[PDB]
Amino acid sequence: SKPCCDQCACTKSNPPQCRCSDLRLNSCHSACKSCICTFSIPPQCFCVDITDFCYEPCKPSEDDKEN
Amino acid sequence: CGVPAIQPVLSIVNGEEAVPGSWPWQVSLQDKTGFHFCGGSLINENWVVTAAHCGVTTSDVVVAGEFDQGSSSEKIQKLKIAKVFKNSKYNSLTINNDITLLKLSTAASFSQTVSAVCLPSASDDFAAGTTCVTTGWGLTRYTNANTPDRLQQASLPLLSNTNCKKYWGTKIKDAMICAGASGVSSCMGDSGGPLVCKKNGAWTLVGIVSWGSSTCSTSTPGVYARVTALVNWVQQTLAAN
Repeated sequence: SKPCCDQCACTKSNPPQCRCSDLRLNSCHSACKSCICTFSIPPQCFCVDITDFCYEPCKPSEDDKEN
Repeated sequence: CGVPAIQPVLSIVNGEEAVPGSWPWQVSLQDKTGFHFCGGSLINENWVVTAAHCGVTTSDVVVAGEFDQGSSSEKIQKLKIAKVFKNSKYNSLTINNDITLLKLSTAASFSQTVSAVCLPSASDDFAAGTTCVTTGWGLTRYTNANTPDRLQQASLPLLSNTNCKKYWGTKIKDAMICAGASGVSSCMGDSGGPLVCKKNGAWTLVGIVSWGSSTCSTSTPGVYARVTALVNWVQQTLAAN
């Protein structure tokens, strides 16, 4: 499954450095390097990575059909 | 409280089986299908403490007195939940203040295998480096699709929040306490259960299993809800209800 992150909290920096807050069950983002999870079933997981870029916001923009 | 009728023997990933009945406050949280998804601790005959993130509702059942969840011959108590008190300060994104109280609809019947853990005072000082114990039915291996049937245990040290931040950075809040990174780890299915330290000979609830490495790495610390930072809210919730 290809990368994507809805909420991307980029911060004060140049180049940028960003942080995703998306909650995912079972596991993180396939390209997450450091993932944390609650120890429940199903586990609630978050990516704690810090990249200088955001992945496409998972959800489509749904704004290209109506003139 | 905190004095088990059956004495635990200490020599969860890389843990060991508990002596049966030796953690008498450990309860199982199970949905309507009988599936264990979280743990909890009895603090008296009428209340259980667990993690907020577990999402327990009144349709879940508290199971007390189990050692082997695959057994049908143990004398276990299946306790309905009358009311859920999820700490309103719990933040599902930061996972901070991760505590929930369950009011049982009928009182538990204490015995050799069912009793209460002690609660600390908000001022208690549990020193970094103390060896404590955590128990639960969580995965014994991250690759597993199968929790263990028998209650597991592990000994592990407490960290200072300063040292814990060296692993997890700004994720660590004052209402959190870390333990482990020592060859053992809590893992999926352990959430809500106890991290206990023996204070004046009595096992005392210092932490609630919360979160950690997504693969239950035994070289990173587990993060627990810090009970000293939440126990006045626990005591006041009980006094009001």
